[PDB]
Amino acid sequence: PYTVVYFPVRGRCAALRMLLADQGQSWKEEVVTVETWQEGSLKASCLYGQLPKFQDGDLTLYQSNTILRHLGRTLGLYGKDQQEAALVDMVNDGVEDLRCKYISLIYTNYEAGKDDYVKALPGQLKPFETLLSQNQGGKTFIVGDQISFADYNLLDLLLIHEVLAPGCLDAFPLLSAYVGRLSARPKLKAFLASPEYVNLPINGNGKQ
Amino acid sequence: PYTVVYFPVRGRCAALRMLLADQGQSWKEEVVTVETWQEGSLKASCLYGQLPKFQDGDLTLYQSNTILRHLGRTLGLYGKDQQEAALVDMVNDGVEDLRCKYISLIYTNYEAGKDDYVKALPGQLKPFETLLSQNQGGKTFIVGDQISFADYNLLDLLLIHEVLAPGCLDAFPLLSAYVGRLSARPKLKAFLASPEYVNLPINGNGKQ
Ligand SMILES: N[C@@H](CCC(=O)N[C@@H](CS)C(=O)NCC(=O)O)C(=O)O
Ligand SMILES: N[C@@H](CCC(=O)N[C@@H](CS)C(=O)NCC(=O)O)C(=O)O
Repeated sequence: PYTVVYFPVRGRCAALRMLLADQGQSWKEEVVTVETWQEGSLKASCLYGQLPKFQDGDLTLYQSNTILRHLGRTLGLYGKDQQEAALVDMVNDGVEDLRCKYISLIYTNYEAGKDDYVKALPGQLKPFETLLSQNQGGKTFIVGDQISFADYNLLDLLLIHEVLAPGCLDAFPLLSAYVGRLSARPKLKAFLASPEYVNLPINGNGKQ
Repeated sequence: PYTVVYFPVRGRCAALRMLLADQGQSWKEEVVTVETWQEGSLKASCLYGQLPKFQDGDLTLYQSNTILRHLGRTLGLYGKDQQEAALVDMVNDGVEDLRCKYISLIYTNYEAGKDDYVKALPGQLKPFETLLSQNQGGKTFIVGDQISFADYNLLDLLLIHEVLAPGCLDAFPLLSAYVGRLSARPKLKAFLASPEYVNLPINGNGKQ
């Protein structure tokens, strides 16, 4: 089946977990403590010396976006055709870009850079609002009329930014509605309310 | 047909260009000067306010990796099956990770951070050598026995690092052979020797 090896944080596994849960998939969580990580052996065996590590049967994957694309490809959450698959990629790459900036802030200069980051946020979120406006008036998903792996990734990005900058989505009616809508999907809603998700910190350094 | 809108640099378009050329595809280059960029209108119309911008018929794409995956998907350079597609993704994500560090060095702190970056290089390259060692002894491609978009992306990464740190591939027989082998592919070889490629700077700030 599936197994996700990660530290006890939502971080880069939040989206793939939301995906798995919403899609009714079963998976095993192999929690890696800082102690175990610092020992060195596990890290050494990781392709790029990092987590998450994912296992689908005997297929071992690394890279959160690889895991997302894999599940998307195998679970049919990658568009209806090639054009949509490309658009799904375009959205995900955008999410990744902002996620990297977020991570940089959180771990590199939260205190000094938070204000600047927040002033810049609107411009970083606008693209997704625009994508939504061009897709059935933002009444469905980020791309096409079926959910994709990019949706879960974008939803997580939006959720964590809501924590970082409460109200940041107020200026974006489509994104706000979108978040409320996806969060309301039965299985996802249940997962987001579970201790499994709720009792895990967003990041590893206690900042958010 | 195809059209790539970018600044007159290899940068993030080098891999997709190598791909297009090696695959015998025809494409139009729409060069964007710093003057034109600074005007503001073009940037404003770009989804994430950045280039490259790519056009395939009336399909407009943004994000270099999206373009790479799109061409890979439509040109059959994305693995033979889902398992390979995932591995191809894992390689590309790794390449992207190192490319971001490279770009950060080049534009953020070349002078002060070059030495540290270079000492760290071996550890950053090892994963690709390992991937090669696990795939037909590195006699073929990065994943499987057919070329993928990740190959062009990895090749570019290796080529630019050779310029940054001459000899960095000496400790890696598989990567070295791999570079020599792919660079020898007829169409690619011709492209790499063309003014189109040769007379374009690797980066926009003149560093490399
Ligand atoms: N590009 C990778 C990044 C992975 C990453 O940054 N992993 C961090 C935690 S989220 C890690 O393993 N840190 C431990 C280390 O680098 O030693 C991905 O998307 O999975
Ligand atoms: N994640 C994007 C990054 C694009 C990017 O960084 N573009 C730069 C040049 S390589 C740019 O457009 N700079 C101009 C600007 O940001 O205003 C991609 O992979 O295409």
